[PDB]
Amino acid sequence: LGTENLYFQSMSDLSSFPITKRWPAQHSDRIQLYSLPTPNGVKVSIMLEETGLPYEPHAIDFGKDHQKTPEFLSLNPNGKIPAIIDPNGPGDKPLGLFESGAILQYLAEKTGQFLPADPARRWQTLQWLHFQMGGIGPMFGQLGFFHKFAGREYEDKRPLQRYVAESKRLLGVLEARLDGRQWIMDADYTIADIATLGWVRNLIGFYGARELVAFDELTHVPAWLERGLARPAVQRGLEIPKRP
Amino acid sequence: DLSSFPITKRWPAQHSDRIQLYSLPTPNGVKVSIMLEETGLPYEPHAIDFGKDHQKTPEFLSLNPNGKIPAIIDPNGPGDKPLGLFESGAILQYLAEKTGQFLPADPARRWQTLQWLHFQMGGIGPMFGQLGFFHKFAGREYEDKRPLQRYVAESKRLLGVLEARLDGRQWIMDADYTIADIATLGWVRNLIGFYGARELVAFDELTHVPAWLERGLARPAVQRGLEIPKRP
Ligand SMILES: N[C@@H](CCC(=O)N[C@@H](CS)C(=O)NCC(=O)O)C(=O)O
Ligand SMILES: N[C@@H](CCC(=O)N[C@@H](CS)C(=O)NCC(=O)O)C(=O)O
Repeated sequence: LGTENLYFQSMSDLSSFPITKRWPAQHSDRIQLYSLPTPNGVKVSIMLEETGLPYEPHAIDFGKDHQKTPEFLSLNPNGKIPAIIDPNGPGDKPLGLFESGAILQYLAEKTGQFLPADPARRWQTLQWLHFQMGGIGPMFGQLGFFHKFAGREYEDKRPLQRYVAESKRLLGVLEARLDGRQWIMDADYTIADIATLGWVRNLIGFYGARELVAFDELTHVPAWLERGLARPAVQRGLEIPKRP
Repeated sequence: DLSSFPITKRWPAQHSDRIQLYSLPTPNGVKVSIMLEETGLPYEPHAIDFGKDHQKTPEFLSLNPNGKIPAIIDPNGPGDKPLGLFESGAILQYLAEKTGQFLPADPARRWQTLQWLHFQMGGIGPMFGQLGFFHKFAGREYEDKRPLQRYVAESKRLLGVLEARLDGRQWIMDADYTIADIATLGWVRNLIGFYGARELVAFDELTHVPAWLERGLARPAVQRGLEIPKRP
């Protein structure tokens, strides 16, 4: 039975995941994070920092098309960051996950942190998560393409006007929700805030759209953003992994 | 005791002991109607007339302040109290929990199913919808087609991810039909039907996504849910 015990150990380390051939794990007993500090990547590094889970971060170099490599694609077939491998997954077996949304939900369940205990407020929290994932992320990103990236050279500005109006409309929904609340779920800081902070920060910072979306006419979203940014875990998460 | 929910002032419940669905048979609305049909849960659907801006009334906004469909109220929510929910994704997860169905048994496979859910919610829906805007709706009038070309390319790329995933699988999660399939089928149907983009995205060059769609559309609950509620 020496062979059989080696077999059971093999299913608990990470050599069965082909991504590790390109980004080797130094700490096979820690969550492997494959990411960049983009608005989507930082959701997960922030969550990991807020939970105190040990992890090992790996920058994925998009300049070299490393997200298009067979090794990266074996974990996320969509070719995007973030992705993780949790060696201590359900049933003490390693689990790979892509999609920031699935990962945030996974880490909140794993740790019993950043999701209300109350069943109704838990469901409510997931609506706001889904709101960021289907609305905020994709729409702010389209604004970015037409304002900051290659879409900015297109002469017809109606696309740009469309994503500016939708980004402002989304911010207005946040603004009514944060009127009289500390966090999206009131006194509880949750994966809904962790999903959303980076995108708002990015919109008014890197994207250079602060005036474009009339951000400084808002009251409640700016104060909420300031609250999130004062959290040490947010400050840490925002710069992990270092850019390659 | 739904009286506390102001939406019922504009869309009264004839059956306050049943889930109230506020929706339209759009690619996002059909996710929830299909789920409800697949589960067999009693519910009472209400068409929300966008032609009359009804989704921007105080009554609708009290349930979804984002002013979109679908939305539900379950009178027999957690703690035998009513729960309002918006977002098709959150509703699918809630209904899967309510019924113990359309998620895999295995916890690892459950989290994997939620990946494909989120890939749909963050990728398929928003991108296919932008293609809709520039090919089917008002954006079709813009002479310069670079925006359209962008969303055609992204939608094809998304279909390419599904095509590789479905290669040798019956459903997205292998032998398990789940909320991942329920979330995605309507968007793919709509893309090649109502949006008129079947040739634009080179759909008939694919093998696995077309086969998967046919298997989904052969299900009676999908056929029922695709047309509920009836358009106002
Ligand atoms: N939807 C995914 C990631 C989506 C996404 O677009 N991520 C970006 C960075 S913010 C990326 O990987 N971009 C690379 C590419 O599009 O090739 C999530 O929320 O986890
Ligand atoms: N992320 C949402 C999106 C819902 C959505 O965009 N719904 C459309 C129908 S496909 C709508 O209600 N539009 C209303 C409006 O644009 O005001 C979900 O999946 O539920």
